[PDB]
Amino acid sequence: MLTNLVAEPFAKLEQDFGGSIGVYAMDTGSGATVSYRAEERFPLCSSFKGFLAAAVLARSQQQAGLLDTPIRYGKNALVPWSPISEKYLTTGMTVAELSAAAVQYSDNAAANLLLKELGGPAGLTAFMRSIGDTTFRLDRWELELNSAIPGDARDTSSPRAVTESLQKLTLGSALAAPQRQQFVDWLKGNTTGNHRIRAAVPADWAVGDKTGTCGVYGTANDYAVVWPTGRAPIVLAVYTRAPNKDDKHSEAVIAAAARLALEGLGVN
Ligand SMILES: O=C(c1cccc(C(F)(F)F)c1)N1C[C@@H](c2nnn[nH]2)c2ccccc21
Repeated sequence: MLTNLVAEPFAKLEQDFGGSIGVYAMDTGSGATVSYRAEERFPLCSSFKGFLAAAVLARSQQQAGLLDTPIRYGKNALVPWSPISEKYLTTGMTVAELSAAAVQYSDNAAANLLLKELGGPAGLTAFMRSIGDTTFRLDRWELELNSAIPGDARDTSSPRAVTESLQKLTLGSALAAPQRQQFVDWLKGNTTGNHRIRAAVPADWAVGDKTGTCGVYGTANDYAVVWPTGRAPIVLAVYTRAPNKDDKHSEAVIAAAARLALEGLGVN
């Protein structure tokens, strides 16, 4: 009955935001879920970079030494918003450093370099299929994947699919034991999400998260694995979009939807 408990709060929040909010939250030590537009497609924006790092980790379980491989790249690999890879242009970075850069700073050149190693957007989509995710699709590279065009299913997933895949990758069996904790650690070190899901959780909770911000169509998001102290983890995804290209995204709307979700689950 949790979903019904939050139906009207969510609807009014999305009315004042002026767009659509999609939320899926899951209590793993209870089974409880909260859903609002959880099956609708939303643009992933940079939030695909979390799964990108997971796909790299998965591949590292077969290709020994993959994480320490040095990757050298030219100025032409640089793309707007590559704050980490800009600084190692003259030296190269390892696959693990690119992965951490993609997760924790949304580094765009790092994301494209890793996508190339994985076989492009189809390679990443393939990895997500391999863990049971039939919704996720990545179709383009940075920065074209951010167009967030209304009705366009390219480079989208659903809040529900994002949460289910995140749970499999951070808490379940989709990744081997060291890779899973490495993924968690990268998510925990994220620097871009202080005003989204992290803003809605108590200071003593551990949090790993990945953000996405398309820059257009009021489209922005965050997904997170959240550890209440001494309790079982909560996994959740908050995705927004709006009808007009010039509509602005709201970090506060995302934090508000996270808090609503956690209160709906009864654990806030
Ligand atoms: O251009 C930006 C950026 C940089 C600084 C400040 C801001 C502000 F506007 F917030 F102040 C935005 N970024 C930030 C980064 C991101 N990752 N997840 N959300 N945004 C990202 C990913 C892909 C393309 C561009 C970008």
